[PDB]
Amino acid sequence: LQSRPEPTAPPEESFRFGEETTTPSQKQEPIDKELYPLASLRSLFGSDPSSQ
Repeated sequence: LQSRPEPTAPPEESFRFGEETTTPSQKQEPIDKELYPLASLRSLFGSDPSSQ
Protein backbone atom coordinates (compact mmCIF):
# COMPACT_ATOMS: atom_id res chain seq x y z
CA LEU A 1 0.00 0.00 0.00
CA GLN A 2 3.03 2.26 -0.49
CA SER A 3 3.51 4.55 -3.48
CA ARG A 4 7.23 4.18 -2.86
CA PRO A 5 8.83 0.85 -3.89
CA GLU A 6 10.47 -0.68 -0.84
CA PRO A 7 13.18 -3.40 -1.03
CA THR A 8 11.81 -4.55 2.30
CA ALA A 9 9.09 -6.75 0.87
CA PRO A 10 6.75 -8.62 3.26
CA PRO A 11 7.29 -12.42 2.85
CA GLU A 12 3.64 -12.69 1.76
CA GLU A 13 4.71 -11.82 -1.80
CA SER A 14 6.99 -14.86 -1.95
CA PHE A 15 3.97 -16.99 -1.10
CA ARG A 16 1.36 -15.15 -3.16
CA PHE A 17 3.60 -14.90 -6.20
CA GLY A 18 5.18 -18.24 -5.41
CA GLU A 19 2.87 -19.66 -8.04
CA GLU A 20 5.05 -18.32 -10.85
CA THR A 21 8.31 -19.53 -9.32
CA THR A 22 7.03 -23.10 -9.18
CA THR A 23 7.18 -24.46 -12.72
CA PRO A 24 6.13 -28.05 -13.54
CA SER A 25 7.23 -27.50 -17.14
CA GLN A 26 11.00 -27.22 -16.62
CA LYS A 27 10.77 -29.97 -13.96
CA GLN A 28 13.32 -31.81 -16.13
CA GLU A 29 15.78 -29.31 -14.61
CA PRO A 30 17.53 -27.36 -17.41
CA ILE A 31 20.51 -26.17 -15.36
CA ASP A 32 21.48 -27.77 -12.04
CA LYS A 33 23.20 -31.14 -12.28
CA GLU A 34 25.74 -30.98 -15.11
CA LEU A 35 26.48 -27.30 -14.49
CA TYR A 36 26.48 -27.74 -10.71
CA PRO A 37 30.06 -26.29 -10.43
CA LEU A 38 28.81 -23.14 -12.18
CA ALA A 39 25.72 -22.94 -9.97
CA SER A 40 27.88 -23.42 -6.89
CA LEU A 41 30.40 -20.70 -7.79
CA ARG A 42 27.48 -18.29 -8.21
CA SER A 43 27.51 -17.91 -4.43
CA LEU A 44 31.02 -16.47 -4.80
CA PHE A 45 29.86 -13.72 -7.14
CA GLY A 46 26.32 -13.15 -5.93
CA SER A 47 25.34 -11.83 -2.53
CA ASP A 48 21.90 -10.77 -1.33
CA PRO A 49 21.48 -8.37 1.65
CA SER A 50 19.19 -10.68 3.62
CA SER A 51 21.30 -13.67 2.61
CA GLN A 52 24.91 -14.85 2.95
